[PDB]
Amino acid sequence: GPHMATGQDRVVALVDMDCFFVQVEQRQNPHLRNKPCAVVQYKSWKGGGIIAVSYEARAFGVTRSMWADDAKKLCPDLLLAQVRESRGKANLTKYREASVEVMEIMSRFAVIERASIDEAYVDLTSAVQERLQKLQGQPISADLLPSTYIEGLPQGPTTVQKEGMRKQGLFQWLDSLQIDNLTSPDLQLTVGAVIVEEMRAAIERETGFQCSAGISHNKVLAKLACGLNKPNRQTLVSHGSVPQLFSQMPIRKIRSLGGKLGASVIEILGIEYMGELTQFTESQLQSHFGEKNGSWLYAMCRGIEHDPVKPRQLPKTIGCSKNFPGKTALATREQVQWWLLQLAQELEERLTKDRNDNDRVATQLVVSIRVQGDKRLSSLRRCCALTRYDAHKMSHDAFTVIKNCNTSGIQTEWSPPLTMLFLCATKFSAS
DNA sequence: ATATGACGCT
DNA sequence: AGCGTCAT
Ligand SMILES: Nc1ccn([C@H]2C[C@H](O)[C@@H](COP(=O)(O)NP(=O)(O)OP(=O)(O)O)O2)c(=O)n1
Ligand SMILES: [Mg+2]
Ligand SMILES: [Mg+2]
Repeated sequence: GPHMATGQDRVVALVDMDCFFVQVEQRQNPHLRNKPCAVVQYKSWKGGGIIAVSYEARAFGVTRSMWADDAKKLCPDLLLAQVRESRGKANLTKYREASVEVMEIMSRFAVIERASIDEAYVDLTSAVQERLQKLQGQPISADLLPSTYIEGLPQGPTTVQKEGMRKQGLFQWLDSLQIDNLTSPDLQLTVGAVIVEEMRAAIERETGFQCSAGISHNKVLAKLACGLNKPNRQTLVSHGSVPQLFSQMPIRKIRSLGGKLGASVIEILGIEYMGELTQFTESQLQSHFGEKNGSWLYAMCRGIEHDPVKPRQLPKTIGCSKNFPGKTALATREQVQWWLLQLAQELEERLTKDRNDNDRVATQLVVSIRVQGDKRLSSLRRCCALTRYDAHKMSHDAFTVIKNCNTSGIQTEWSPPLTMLFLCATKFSAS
């Protein structure tokens, strides 16, 4: 009827840096540019664990979480950059500082939600509307969109080359555009995409880093759109593109469906693709997955989703962690204390930096451990008051709240051994 | 032998 | 409060 909300109220973008840690290393070491390379942690065991892979090394099948020694068998020319190590653990400061560079540039254009070290959602609804009153009724030239793909286009009688494809779809999209109607959702996305071109040009201009972006009407679609044409390209996913796109879209590819919920949707409903969800009533979906999940699934498979872009570029928690897999699991009281102290010393540096930059203090310390055999991330979390940014107090207090977990008759020893220590400062207060 | 961060459920 | 899910 005339009372159907199509989920086209917003223009939302998601910007994600291309092989981000690699780009940070490649900017600093020009010998690594335009080469198969990867960023690795801890060179001692099997060459180090790979955490980021350039697109040149991906062409050989090198992936994240692979051992560097194994990646070298797939790609003998692979160059490696090692993560900084401080206090016997990985130190990600260089990438956090690179991340702040990118976030501050994006923040100049619109309200952003920091979503990870290398990505942020952008709510462009206001910027698009303002622009719709300033760029006048002046048409949108294809030159304003030199790196944009229109998902689903070109269609019909028109190639062979990807940029030929990109242009043809953009041409079909822009020819079909009704610019005399400032409330066309498709025109709004187009203006959003122009804006995202400009903010991606600014990021590259001011940092050297390339990135990809999705532009659509909500966070889920924008994130999906972002990966469609990685790297160094952006993708507009219109409401109209959703039925064809979702008809062969595996369910696990949708944000929040990559885990157990996504698996249960597939197993319980007997489907493979996002589009098959539309044949179920909302009540049926709620009967299987809960009121909130069923409702979310019912709207989402029609391309509709209402999670807002939260105005937040600052983390809500600040944390330091280290895993101790296998025979490295911590098995004496001295080890636990020493590592807690190493974690607390890095955390104190980060928190002091945070308070000076951001006018806030953390008030609660969360201590998370994992014990050997437990396959869950955390086996146990406990908390106490974070009153002084003092590493020796924080490490001692963290020890106080977990020391009863030790079921060891001998007091020098720690049993069962700990496979993870994690200190997280939270409950930030205005200061 | 897979360093962190956001959040939901009870 | 403490645990579970989902994610980069
Ligand atoms: N488990 C993980 C996942 C990502 N990261 C770091 C390394 C990544 O370069 C950076 C961003 O992760 P990402 O966006 O998922 N993939 P990345 O940016 O490396 O390549 P793209 O696939 O986005 O082009 O977070 C990590 O340190 N541990
Ligand atoms: Mg990325
Ligand atoms: Mg990312």
